[PDB]
Amino acid sequence: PPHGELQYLGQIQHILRCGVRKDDRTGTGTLSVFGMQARYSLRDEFPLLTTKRVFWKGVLEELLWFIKGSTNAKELSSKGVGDLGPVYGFQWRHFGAEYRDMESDYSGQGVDQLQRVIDTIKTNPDDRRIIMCAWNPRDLPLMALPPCHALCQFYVVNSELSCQLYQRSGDMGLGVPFNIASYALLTYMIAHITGLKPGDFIHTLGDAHIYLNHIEPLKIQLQREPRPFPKLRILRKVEKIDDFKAEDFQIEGYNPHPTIKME
Amino acid sequence: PPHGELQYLGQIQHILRCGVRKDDRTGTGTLSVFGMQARYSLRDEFPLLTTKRVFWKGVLEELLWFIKGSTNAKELSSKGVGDLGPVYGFQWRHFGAEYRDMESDYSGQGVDQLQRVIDTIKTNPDDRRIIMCAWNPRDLPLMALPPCHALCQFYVVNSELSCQLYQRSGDMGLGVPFNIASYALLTYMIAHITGLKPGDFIHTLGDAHIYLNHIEPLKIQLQREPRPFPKLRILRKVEKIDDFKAEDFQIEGYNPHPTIKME
Repeated sequence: PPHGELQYLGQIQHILRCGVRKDDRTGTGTLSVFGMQARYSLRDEFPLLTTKRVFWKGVLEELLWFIKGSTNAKELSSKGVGDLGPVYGFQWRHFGAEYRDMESDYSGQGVDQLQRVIDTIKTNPDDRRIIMCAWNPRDLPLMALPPCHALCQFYVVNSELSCQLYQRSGDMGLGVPFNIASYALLTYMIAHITGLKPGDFIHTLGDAHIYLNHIEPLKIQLQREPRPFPKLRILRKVEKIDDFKAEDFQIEGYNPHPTIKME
Repeated sequence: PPHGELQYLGQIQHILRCGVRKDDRTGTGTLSVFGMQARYSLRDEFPLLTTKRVFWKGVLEELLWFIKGSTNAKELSSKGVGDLGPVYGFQWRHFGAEYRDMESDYSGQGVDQLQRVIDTIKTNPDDRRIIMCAWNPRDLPLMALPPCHALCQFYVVNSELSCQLYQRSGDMGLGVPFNIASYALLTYMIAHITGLKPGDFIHTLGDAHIYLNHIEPLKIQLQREPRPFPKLRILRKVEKIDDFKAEDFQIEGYNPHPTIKME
């Protein structure tokens, strides 16, 4: 079967050829297509794109930072990759709780969406509601009951854990490759602690767009041939999602094309 | 280009051939595939499936019922197609409001997601947050901040309004054809009141499944060749979403194959 990365490259090509001009929130232009989806297998391989070197270090370190529930930018930068407000970390572990400061103790406050997902998987794997949501902090004060930016739906069958990420919008050049790796990793972690094997990672987008200044660099990435995806190994038996450490993970066989800078 | 309905038929075929056995909430079995998407054009045509006669009357009447905000089953059945609790209608127009009884006056109570969508479209068409959500009433008392069942994201570009429906799960045999028509109609209505032309309707699914007792009837539907989609006409200029009446709509050129009963 065809290499998974061909879906991404195909989507980039489609946007360049059929995308419509549309400005973002800051009046910056993009080429846009509404409604996209791709499926990346997680069975014996990890979807870390190869037509450009993906910043794996930033992916892994940022995810661990989210899982910590931290809202302190210093804790992330300290890792080489500062109150940020109610960001993903806080929303994932203390959903619904009122935000104070990055030092406040939110134990038992709000809903722990993440642990709930893990709890639901081990208490009722057939459940159709294993869903986790995240908002753009910016939208919270904007209106009553603002819509989420993204949602993760997990699915279990035949001892395999799959995940579908639906994002309101997707920055195809910069954000997508990074997020494919990010959520594929989250699925690997959750599958590990729940004794399941990773299945598929489905990435679905609303406004899939390419920023004008990324067009030239993307046209070049498209000339590159994907190399077999690497493998992600967890060289340690972990029991709680909170116990994972960067050292517990090891990417193997990652042979990417040169780094590509996107403005 | 290929008839749009071929996506649905193709998805049915894929589930029958690759779907995995999985039980629903009641222990009833299904053939399931996680992660699906299809795109139906709404430009000069309406996606009312033809490989089986779809219950258009029920679609149109149910949608008008939702838009009314009604929670009285009698109001719908009276149309030939009774407190139901906080169902879609109530959630769409009084989102967040505490439910009492189908007679209570909820004016100004809760968030009117529907009108907000319409308001956002006419005040900022580029917005990436034109989202509306709905929950299964059943999940509300179940836990704090339960996940939604479905969400509608609208998108505007070049004077065309598109909509993407993401559903936690999809009953491929019974619910999907009906819902494709339902949300395609909603997009037509919203586009009409906002002076935009209908663009695309994107249907995305989490657990896309076929109930065991529908397999045989679906295998037969698959032997049928789709006929050109009909057209939906709005023979009246309407200004508010609440003013639409069943008579305002007229399906033309609908030449479907015989009705197919699904248990």
